Amino acid sequence: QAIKCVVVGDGAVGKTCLLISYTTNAFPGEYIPTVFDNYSANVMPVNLGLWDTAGQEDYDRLRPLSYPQTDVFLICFSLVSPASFENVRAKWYPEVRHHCPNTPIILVGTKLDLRDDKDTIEKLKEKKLTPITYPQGLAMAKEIGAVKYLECSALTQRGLKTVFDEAIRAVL
Ligand SMILES: Nc1nc2c(ncn2[C@@H]2O[C@H](COP(=O)(O)OP(=O)(O)O)[C@@H](O)[C@H]2O)c(=O)[nH]1
Ligand SMILES: [Mg+2]
Repeated sequence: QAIKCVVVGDGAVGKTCLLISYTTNAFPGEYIPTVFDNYSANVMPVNLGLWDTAGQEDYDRLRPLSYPQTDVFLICFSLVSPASFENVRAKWYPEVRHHCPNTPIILVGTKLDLRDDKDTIEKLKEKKLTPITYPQGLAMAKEIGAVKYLECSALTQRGLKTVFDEAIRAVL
């Protein structure tokens, strides 16, 4: 069987690194491929088709062309970017539900390894911000009726497997 999963969220939340680290078992490091592509993993036996998107505003009109026949969406935000997190409810949930009113959503917080990073915490403090905590993410997930809320690091592959196992379980 074949499942189509689309991954959405602001530019730089780690969407492409999440897909390559998951399917490669390696953080692409300093050269992240720039061609927006679709990837695939066979897991048990299911084929998970993983569609990357261009999350920048410039692509607002073209991006939804990859949405038809999506089985499940990953809405990604960076745990160390409250602006990407606010955009879950400002932008991504309304956009996904406008085109796909009944497709299940999974809310994914990314870059978990930076949550307890001194240098990241300090830079956010000077804008009077703090990383998104687990209770905050879970609250957002039930606000938007996400079937599940998960946190992961593409860099350390902590939590990464569960994201896509849960994506498959939202289908089937
Ligand atoms: N520290 C850390 N950085 C990450 C992680 N995932 C992605 N990044 C970085 O965040 C930036 C954008 O990642 P990318 O996957 O291109 O984001 P996209 O625009 O959402 O596809 C790059 O500088 C990556 O090195 C992570 O789990 N931890
Ligand atoms: Mg990308």
